[PDB]
Amino acid sequence: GVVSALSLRERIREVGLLFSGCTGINDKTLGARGGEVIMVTSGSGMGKSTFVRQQALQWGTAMGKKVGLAMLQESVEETAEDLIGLHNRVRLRQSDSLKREIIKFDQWFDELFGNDTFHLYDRLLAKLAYMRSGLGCDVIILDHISIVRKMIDNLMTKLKGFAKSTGVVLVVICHLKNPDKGKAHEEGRPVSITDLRGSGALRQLSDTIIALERNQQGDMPNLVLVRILKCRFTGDTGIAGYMEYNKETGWLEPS
Amino acid sequence: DGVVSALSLRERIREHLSVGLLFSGCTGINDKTLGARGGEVIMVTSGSGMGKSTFVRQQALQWGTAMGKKVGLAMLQESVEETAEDLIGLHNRVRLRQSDSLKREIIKFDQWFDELFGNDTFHLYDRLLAKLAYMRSGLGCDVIILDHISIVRKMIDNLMTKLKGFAKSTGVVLVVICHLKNPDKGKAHEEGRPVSITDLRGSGALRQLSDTIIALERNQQGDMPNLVLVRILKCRFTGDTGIAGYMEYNKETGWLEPS
Amino acid sequence: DGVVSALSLRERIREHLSVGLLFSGCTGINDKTLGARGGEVIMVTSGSGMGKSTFVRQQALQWGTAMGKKVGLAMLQESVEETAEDLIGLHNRVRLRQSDSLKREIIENGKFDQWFDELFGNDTFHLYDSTDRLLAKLAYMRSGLGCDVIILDHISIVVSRKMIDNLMTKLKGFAKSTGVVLVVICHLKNPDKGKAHEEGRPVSITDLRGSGALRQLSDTIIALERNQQGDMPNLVLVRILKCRFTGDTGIAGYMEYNKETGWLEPSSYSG
Amino acid sequence: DGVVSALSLRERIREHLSSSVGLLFSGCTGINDKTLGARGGEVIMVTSGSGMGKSTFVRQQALQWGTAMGKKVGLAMLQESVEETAEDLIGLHNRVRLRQSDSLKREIIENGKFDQWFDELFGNDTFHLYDSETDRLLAKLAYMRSGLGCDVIILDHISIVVSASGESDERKMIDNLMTKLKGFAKSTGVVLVVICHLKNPDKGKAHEEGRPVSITDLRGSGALRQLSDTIIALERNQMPNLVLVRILKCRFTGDTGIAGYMEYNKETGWLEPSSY
Amino acid sequence: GVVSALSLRERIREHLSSSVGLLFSGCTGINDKTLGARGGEVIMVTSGSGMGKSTFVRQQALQWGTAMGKKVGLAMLQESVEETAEDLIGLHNRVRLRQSDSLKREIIENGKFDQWFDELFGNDTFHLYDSTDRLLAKLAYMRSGLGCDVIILDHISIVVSDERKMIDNLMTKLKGFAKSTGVVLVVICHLKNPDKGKAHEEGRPVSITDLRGSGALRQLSDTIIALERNQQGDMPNLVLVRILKCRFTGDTGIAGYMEYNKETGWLEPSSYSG
Amino acid sequence: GVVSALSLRERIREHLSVGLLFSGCTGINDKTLGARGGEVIMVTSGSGMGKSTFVRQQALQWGTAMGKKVGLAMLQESVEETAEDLIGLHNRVRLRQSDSLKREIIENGKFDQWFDELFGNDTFHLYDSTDRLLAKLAYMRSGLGCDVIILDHISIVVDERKMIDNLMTKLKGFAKSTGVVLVVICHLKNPDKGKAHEEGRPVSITDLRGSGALRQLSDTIIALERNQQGDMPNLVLVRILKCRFTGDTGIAGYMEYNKETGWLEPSSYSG
DNA sequence: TTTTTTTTTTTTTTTT
Ligand SMILES: Cc1cn([C@H]2C[C@H](O)[C@@H](COP(=O)(O)OP(=O)(O)OP(=O)(O)O)O2)c(=O)[nH]c1=O
Ligand SMILES: Cc1cn([C@H]2C[C@H](O)[C@@H](COP(=O)(O)OP(=O)(O)OP(=O)(O)O)O2)c(=O)[nH]c1=O
Ligand SMILES: Cc1cn([C@H]2C[C@H](O)[C@@H](COP(=O)(O)OP(=O)(O)OP(=O)(O)O)O2)c(=O)[nH]c1=O
Ligand SMILES: Cc1cn([C@H]2C[C@H](O)[C@@H](COP(=O)(O)OP(=O)(O)OP(=O)(O)O)O2)c(=O)[nH]c1=O
Ligand SMILES: Cc1cn([C@H]2C[C@H](O)[C@@H](COP(=O)(O)OP(=O)(O)OP(=O)(O)O)O2)c(=O)[nH]c1=O
Ligand SMILES: [Mg+2]
Ligand SMILES: [Mg+2]
Ligand SMILES: [Mg+2]
Ligand SMILES: [Mg+2]
Ligand SMILES: [Mg+2]
Repeated sequence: GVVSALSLRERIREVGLLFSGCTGINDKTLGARGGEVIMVTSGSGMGKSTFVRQQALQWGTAMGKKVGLAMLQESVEETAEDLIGLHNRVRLRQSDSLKREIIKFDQWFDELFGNDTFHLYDRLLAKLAYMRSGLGCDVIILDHISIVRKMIDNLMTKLKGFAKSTGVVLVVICHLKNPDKGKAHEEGRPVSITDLRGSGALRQLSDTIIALERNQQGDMPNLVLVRILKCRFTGDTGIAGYMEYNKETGWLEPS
Repeated sequence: DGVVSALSLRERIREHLSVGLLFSGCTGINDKTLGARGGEVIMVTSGSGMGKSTFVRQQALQWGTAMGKKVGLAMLQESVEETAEDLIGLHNRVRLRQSDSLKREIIKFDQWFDELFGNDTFHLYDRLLAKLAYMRSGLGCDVIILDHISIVRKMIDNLMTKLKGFAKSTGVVLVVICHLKNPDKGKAHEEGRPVSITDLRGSGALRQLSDTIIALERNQQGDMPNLVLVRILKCRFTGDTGIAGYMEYNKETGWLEPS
Repeated sequence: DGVVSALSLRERIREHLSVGLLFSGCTGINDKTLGARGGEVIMVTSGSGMGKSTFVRQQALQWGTAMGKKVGLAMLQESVEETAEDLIGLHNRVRLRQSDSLKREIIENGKFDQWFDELFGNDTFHLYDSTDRLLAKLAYMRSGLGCDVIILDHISIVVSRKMIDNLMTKLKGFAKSTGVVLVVICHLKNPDKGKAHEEGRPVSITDLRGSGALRQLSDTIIALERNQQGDMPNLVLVRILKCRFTGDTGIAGYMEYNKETGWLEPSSYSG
Repeated sequence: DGVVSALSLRERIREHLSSSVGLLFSGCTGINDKTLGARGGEVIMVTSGSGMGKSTFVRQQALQWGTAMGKKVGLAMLQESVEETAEDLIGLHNRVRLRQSDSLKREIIENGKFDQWFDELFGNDTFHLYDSETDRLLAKLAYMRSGLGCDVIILDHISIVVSASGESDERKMIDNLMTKLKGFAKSTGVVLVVICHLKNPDKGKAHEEGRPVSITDLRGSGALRQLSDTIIALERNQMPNLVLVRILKCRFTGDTGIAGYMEYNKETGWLEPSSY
Repeated sequence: GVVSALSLRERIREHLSSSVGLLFSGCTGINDKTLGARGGEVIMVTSGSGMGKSTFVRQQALQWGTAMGKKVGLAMLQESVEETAEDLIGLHNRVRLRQSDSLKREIIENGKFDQWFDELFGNDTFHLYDSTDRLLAKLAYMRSGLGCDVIILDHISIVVSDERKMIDNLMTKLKGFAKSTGVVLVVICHLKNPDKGKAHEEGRPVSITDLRGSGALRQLSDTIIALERNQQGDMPNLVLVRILKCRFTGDTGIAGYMEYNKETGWLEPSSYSG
Repeated sequence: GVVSALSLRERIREHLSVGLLFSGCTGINDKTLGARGGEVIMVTSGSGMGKSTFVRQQALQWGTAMGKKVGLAMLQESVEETAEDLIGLHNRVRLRQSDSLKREIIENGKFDQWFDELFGNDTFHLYDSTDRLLAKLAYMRSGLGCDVIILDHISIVVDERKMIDNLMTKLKGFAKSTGVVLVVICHLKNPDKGKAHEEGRPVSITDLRGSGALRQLSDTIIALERNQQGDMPNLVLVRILKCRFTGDTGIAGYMEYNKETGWLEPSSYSG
């Protein structure tokens, strides 16, 4: 609250898992920590699932920790083909000839799935508790929560109690609310902390909020800005940096 | 359990990867979004009179003659006979439902009828989820068109979640048409205003539980209102969005041709 | 089941295809939109006091004498006696209600009953003396009288957003199930910047009160404009805003009022 | 049912066009040449700026319609109480300004001329006043039309009945009040004058400094110009008394525009016709 | 309910012999075309931000309280109670009290503080208010229970803190409080920003449509008085008074000129000729 | 809640038994008479013309030289940055502009001699970066017992009219009946035509951007002008725009800016 | 005992 001037005697004289791409994130929020609930809030088609899938790939090969996915947005094979194409630096699911040309398919399969690292998913709290106890998962990702006031808040309190009981890194993605006046978030508007559907617990029981903004109907729709909106451990919020998508490969890279 | 490890999944991916349907007119659509694919939900949104039903009816003609795929219509906006007379006139290069003399001059009616309806391609429609499940199971329909959803907040959201679950369970191409919202300040969409993704009635889940959004713009009270512009707003597969191309209507014939 | 195969539809199309009602005055209308057709919903718009009821009254007059079709008026805005007197004055070429030296002159000459059965001698016109009750009354007009044209004077006083949406869907379902020609008249909304509509401002398709459902479930929209406090408030403009069946829109023509008589007649005006 | 056929409506029309009609205005000639008076079952609305004479002209009209024409006039004035709007009519009848002079008030207290001026004006039951929820107001107006049998009813300052009522959205309340009031006026067939205000202009001159007022300047909603039969606006510039009349919408006739010029007399309070 | 106009003979006479205009001070030009203030009379007083609203209002409250016997109730919300009380005492003693620490230190020692206090507050003609629905209730308790004649409010924008509906409901409640009670009600409001031109604080003549908050404020007010002064010009203490609206008399325009005295705080009637 | 004039016999006598002087220039105190309990002071200039430097200098003068508890709420930067700014301003150096100067003071042990001379007397308090701010300022006023509270860069806290009007109303209600001097730093609106604020435009009172309620609840308004592009970039001008207490507006004096210690001195420039 | 869309009307400000 109120900080006295006597507690600045030495401070004037004055981590966890790291994020891949846009290096002003782990410079700013000091990476992810155990027991946290990270929210990734952006508009439609802004690259939420792509960013969290890149994070999941960089936390399953360079980190080696057991990663449990909850992709209720698409099937379990397409999200694996996206991982294989991302890892192999080549846009896989959107090129027609290469998908039958490479079938060395076992060579590209086993190089990234030789371990028992990744655990995909086709009640949900019991499934995540099983993924946490019987499998040793350290990163749990949930992509779509809007299908899973009072029932939203009870679900969020139950997820927060599960996270406090376990100590697992948890990344949950939800959507934005429809702007009522002016332009939209998809065309150059910064995301506020108010812009959240469902209820108001998304900015209360979470620990950090990451937003991505790009002008989709513009001259360069592949040049995002990343914004931190909340961070209980640091307080450093605002602009992180800029990334490009690199449409040949699909890796989000800062520049 | 419902857990699936990444190790025991080499078969299910191999049988999965072992473009899809194309769009006719303004060929910078399948140059941009690479045409339609399976299991999708496609939204076609424009203003009143902009040419939504004309575009989807031309697409339904072009997917039932050269493709031969089973097409299931749901034209809740109009009757079941006018939507067939428009297909007959469009296939026969003649503005049929507007010329009174030719409608009685041709009656060669069966000659124009059998050439396009000799197959079991098209299945029309005069609870709705059970009807669409029947049209998908007992008929083999690969394309399902729904002309109007606003006559069918939570009542739209639960309906869209159930439609997306049905599309996920079946793997059917599904096109759904809804309208634009009311603009508050400035010009209207009917006089040359570009469309943002905000312009959707009902709620905001329409842009979140879909896969692509296609919009048309034409200056109706202008000098040449027969020159549409097509805009792609969203594409989860590619990301390529923006102005695709132009189509002229060719008022004598009725075919949208790219020029 | 409600599925229909396209193969088993050869006969129902043949009995279906086996122009419609023309419009009177400003002959660029029926050249452009080709008149009304059975099973439509028509919108007529203008500013306040610009003559929407005046324009639809001439059409109800010309559709009852030259056509012979059953016409059902729904004058929610006024009484039945006043619109009956205005129809009599509009047919007999004489401004009736707006002249008191003649309203007592024709009742003593005995030719009032001559002018009465000259236009009301048939069973053409059916007036309405004022939601679900209105729908039941229009259904009884359609079934129990065989009406071809049903005119609704004013829709804004029916609502005493979702209640406008449900009403418009129900009216479209009624007019499609019975196939009756249905005309609906509404007003415009207050513009925020610039001039008002009454001094010659052209009307866009946004300017519709209540909600935006008035243009998404209607087949054609006709707007009429006239510079009221101008050089002359007689030369009116007619604009087609939307048409599903024909498509061609824009300015149709130019009419004058003929203040001595009151007939909207087309006149020569290029620009 | 209500499906009245056009054939079985003969004698009704014979008893409609034979009878009412008329009830001319005062102060100007061009007003009656365009609007052709006030008729039973209509709505005539008069607007001005702030403090421009939308009450003086109407009380001057209510003096003429209650004395020289015998019609029972009911004044629902809500700006002032019944003690002042009945006192100003006496002075306007006697061609003076009674409230604006403390000499003549004490003089008519002394000599007894107040009783002569009271019983000369109110010798016949022609003026019915009302003192100040929207429910009981229409009930008292229905009591004026049914029990008292009023022929002219003047409702002044409709802005006070939309602002003293607790409503979230004001536009629907104005619309519902206007359609219920027009339903009352059409069912009863009584002449009903309703007085409302104007709103703030966006830029340019102000309405109290000579701005030519248009029809879209009505304050509160757009239901005020859609359900009225006649709209008359008054415009002057503070020649601080030269007031002109503008017909904005005539539904009966078609002649609208500049009707004429009036001059307000600072001594008597009458709206005399001008020459210009 | 409704009444007939022939049962009013016993009250129209009773209103005819009751109502008396309370004369303004500082300028005779205001009282020439307004004839004062009566029972049931809402007077709006406005000028630019810092041009002398509360000073002229405080002078009017001082002259109607200690010289005319009217019981005056103030509801000053800009300042505290002791600050406006000290300013009333210093204004009545023709000095500038709170702007001088030496005089405030001097008058507490020689015992003339009570000499200045009891000469004003001995008759008990003034009442003060110490800081939406409870405010009108306390004003009703001030009117009925205490028996005050002229109620003065200051800085209406606190009570409204959508603003247009709130200020319209508030103006309707204050008009209903003023009418059918017989109480003078003085209301102070501010001015919105001019779009183009110069500022009101630099000498622009103020029009009628500068009253911020709604358009309903000048519709339910009976008499509107505006002040102006050019503090950046050659003569920064020569104010002008403009009567914008007068429902009773109908004469609007320039009233006169007043000169403000920097040493006594009494703005007096000047003799400037435009 | 209503108190009559008879109960104020000893309260007014309690009120008679002091303005905190403005340092840096004596031309301000000639026409402002300091600042009392409940004296809202608005301080503004152009974009980067030294609002934070002048207000931090006045807080440094009021804190360690006059014995007043000073509470800052700098939202432009965090706690340690403005702490380094206070220490480097008191010790007459330019601390955050040379890395050797930050390194020299810690290698010789004189860094602890600068903390204890400033923050050892408990006369300073800082705040770490909308209704949650007022509840903490209330605990700073009541619990800690401070006298001069400063808030900077109001655009962080704040349709940008209703929010700033409610904020200014709540701050005025907090500063009234408390006995606290609350200084608020704001900005100016952008110039549309003419010269800019970085060139020496003569400022008016209606330049407070966001609303018009910032000059209606402020008690003393001070504006600074610095011509960084002209001949003298180190000369500032102080203009009083509004004084409720006295009423004297215009140029107060002249001060010269320094690029050696960070301070700015009282000058005697001639116009 | 709570979050999101649609819509007509009155005011106070905002940019490149
Ligand atoms: C972020 C981004 C995506 N794209 C393209 C490629 C992506 O596969 C496609 C969409 O990105 P996705 O990350 O797949 O979007 P999403 O699944 O998170 O959306 P939602 O959950 O709201 O339905 O758009 C770009 O072209 N440039 C970009 O910067
Ligand atoms: C698309 C288009 C239509 N038209 C004409 C001919 C069409 O039959 C008519 C309307 O076309 P429709 O395709 O029927 O219009 P719509 O379905 O989008 O509108 P709604 O459902 O809201 O009523 O307009 C053109 O002239 N040029 C064009 O580009
Ligand atoms: C169309 C037209 C009408 N008029 C005048 C003469 C008629 O007596 C008068 C009647 O018009 P109305 O038909 O009553 O106008 P309206 O119904 O559109 O307006 P409202 O919303 O108030 O119902 O219009 C002209 O003068 N010139 C014209 O061209
Ligand atoms: C018309 C007119 C009136 N007057 C005087 C006569 C009256 O005393 C006063 C008009 O009083 P009102 O007519 O009662 O005021 P108003 O109705 O115009 O406005 P509102 O009720 O909304 O406040 O002005 C003139 O001096 N010159 C004029 O030209
Ligand atoms: C009347 C007058 C006062 N003054 C001085 C003494 C006044 O107390 C002071 C103006 O303050 P106020 O008299 O209080 O004026 P105000 O009500 O318009 O301001 P606010 O809303 O902010 O409270 O300035 C002048 O300089 N010139 C003048 O003409
Ligand atoms: Mg996604
Ligand atoms: Mg359609
Ligand atoms: Mg009409
Ligand atoms: Mg009046
Ligand atoms: Mg003041």
